[PDB]
Amino acid sequence: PVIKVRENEPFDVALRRFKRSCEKAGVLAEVRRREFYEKPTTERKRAKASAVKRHAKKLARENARRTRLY
Amino acid sequence: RKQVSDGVAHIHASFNNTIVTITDRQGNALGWATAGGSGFRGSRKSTPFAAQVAAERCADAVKEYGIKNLEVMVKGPGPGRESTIRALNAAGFRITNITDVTPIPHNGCRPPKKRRV
Amino acid sequence: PRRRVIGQRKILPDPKFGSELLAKFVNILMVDGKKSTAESIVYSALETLAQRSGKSELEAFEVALENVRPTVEVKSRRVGGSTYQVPVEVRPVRRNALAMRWIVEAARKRGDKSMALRLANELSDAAENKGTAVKKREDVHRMAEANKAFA
RNA sequence: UGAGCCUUGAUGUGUAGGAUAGGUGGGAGGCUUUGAAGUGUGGACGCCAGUCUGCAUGGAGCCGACCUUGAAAUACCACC
RNA sequence: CUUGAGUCUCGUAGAGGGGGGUAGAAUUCCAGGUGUAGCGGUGAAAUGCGUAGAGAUCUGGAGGAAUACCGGUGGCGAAGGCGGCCCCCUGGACGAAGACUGACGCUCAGGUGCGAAAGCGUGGGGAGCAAACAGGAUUAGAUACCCUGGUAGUCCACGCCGUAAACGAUGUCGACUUGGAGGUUGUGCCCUUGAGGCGUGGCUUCCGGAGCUAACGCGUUAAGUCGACCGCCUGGGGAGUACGGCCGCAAGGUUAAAACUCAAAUGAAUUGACGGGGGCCCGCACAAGCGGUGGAGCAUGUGGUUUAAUUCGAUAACGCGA
RNA sequence: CGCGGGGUGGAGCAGCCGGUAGCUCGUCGGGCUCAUAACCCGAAGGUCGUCGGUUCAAAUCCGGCCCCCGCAACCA
RNA sequence: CGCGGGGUGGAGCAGCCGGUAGCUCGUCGGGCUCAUAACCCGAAGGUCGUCGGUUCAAAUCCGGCCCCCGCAACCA
Repeated sequence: PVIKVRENEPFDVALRRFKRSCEKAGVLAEVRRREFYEKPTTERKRAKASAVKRHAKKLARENARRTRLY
Repeated sequence: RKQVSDGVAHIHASFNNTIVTITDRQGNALGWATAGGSGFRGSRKSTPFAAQVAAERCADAVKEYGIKNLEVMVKGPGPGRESTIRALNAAGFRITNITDVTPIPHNGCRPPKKRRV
Repeated sequence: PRRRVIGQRKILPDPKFGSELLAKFVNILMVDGKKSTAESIVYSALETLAQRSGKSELEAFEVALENVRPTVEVKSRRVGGSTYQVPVEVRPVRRNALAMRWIVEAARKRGDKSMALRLANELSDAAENKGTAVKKREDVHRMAEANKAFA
């Protein structure tokens, strides 16, 4: 996330750009994931469970949407 | 001491404590300050406010070097990441580059074990 | 309370000067529903203060108040294992009341003989920026400053 | 890089105060064309009031007991 | 004889296996520069490292291990498992057409092989992590959880071990039975007039019909409808233990009882209750305030003790029946 | 017999100069606690084995005795 | 005996010119805190061993004494 302040650019804007760049990089998240060790099984489990959750969110709620609430 | 116009700010932002270190462009450190050293302990030094005042202190320290331009490198995750640089800005330097300088391995060393809490 | 905020009840201004703040002060001073005495005491003090400092009665009282009003106080959140005091900006209605209560406690504490006289001394001190109420005010500020990291 | 020394320069806030008074003795005027007061500032010290001093400009005066003070002039002086 | 089974031809994708090279990031250490009082850690600390110059920061070097992104209910493999690039050797799978062989097939007790992690042996290696261990915390205690360190091991070579919730808790092979939404990898045709249109094969994720099921659920990848072969079960404990055998360096594995003992033990689902589960909401529940009680003397009730008796009851009881 | 440790609040471990007279658990009260143990506060338990003495400070330094230890030696 | 360090607020470490009279823990108050230690604020404790003197600045420079150190030498 290397950044250079443009000529006649506000500081705050520059900071915002940097924050955006960092977010894009996923650096903080990267760090968080590497703080301590995750067992392979745990990693697998998380990935799978997340996928399951995603699929539920995609399909079951769509089905629910078809019917009106009131 | 020799005056220098342009230099670096290295911001080591940990979870527990922030460390600001101003240096010349070559690598030689001019001054430094810390949240722990700014009189912040435990809960209090792991905060953005602690970090900004540490940054302010560091800025004060390198007054005699008469630095004007500055590029910043931000290391690590912490609260004193945005707050620190804002504080630095306020202290009245021309911020030139903001760089993120976290060490990310490409899956090298095994981290320590997960805490059980 | 949980469910509904309610509008604050109506308060009449005091007969002598026609002011709400003074009436609130006398109310604060009062005890056992004894209003006439408490307001007599308040008046007596006020008269002594006016004599001492010159200015109007009211104006002097207001000045004394100003010197003991807090900008910020602290409250206990304690989300963590140990407790964390967090500063908070105190609102106009509250700050005035706090300063009143603080003056009255000081008056209670003082060593002088008559209640009105003690209150009068307390007001003089506040004007001068000594006393008890100003110290406590300072302590409140100091605590807030210490815990400024939290926001 | 440490550290002596012949020498010639600088350095010294009790409060009374012209204000950054080390002390003794010989003393009432020392310096000024081998260039005096006022101005521009380069580098030092600093108790932020100022002090010494380089170079430029200027060319005919600044400082004395003073009023005060336990001690008087860095008016010249030697001893340290 | 050619449908099953196999061979040949051309392609395809792949973390499939074995060997040998190499790249970059990051950690650790060493040497040196700058620099100055903290660093580190936690819920909060402390142990610990630091003015003998740490932490931070820059330069150079060493070494080990693993390969961010790509990366995906993606791929490959009999399973275990396999992930940076390159090269060498190598196994399988699938598709396209043809050509050939001509039942050569399926299953499999014994038998043989492969078989995570930990563990063992000998020799190497050793950055990080970390059983054991030590100290600091926490605690009533804390031989734990947390912190600071830290050795076996993890890594490599060659042997052994032969077990795991080695799981889809679902043996292998074949046939047949409504559908939808995908992923991946081929391939035929079609104006690819465009990322498309219509098919046809392989593997694969989810939902769901009939049917099945104790229900939960499974549902063309069956737990449906059938056939072939094998393995295994016969109440719970005792016990996957003892003895014996076989294997193993050992750890132990494997095979595998009995006495005795109970009338249960279990599975799915149901209603509640509970949770230091989650969401929403309320109450002088907290918060914000004012005044009390707890200390004093007395009144009064109770407990107790005492008494001849100190009436009996109440114990959301105790100025209560009274 | 001879020689080193010393003799305590229910048990134990008590800061070289003699003026400090203890801490854990324990029992009671109370406060919290759903409970208990925990946590907090406070409370009763001495001789300092003993006899004496140097000294206003003495159990606290010394002379003897009674025991608890430890000693290492002995035994016709 | 001679020679180097100097003698302080309950203990300790106090900025070359004599005008600064301290900081840690400690005790009390309060504020927070569930608790405690921590954190914050404020408060009582001096002689600067002593006797003197140069000087308005003195414990702060010197003459003697009392001790604490350190010295290194000695001992019929």
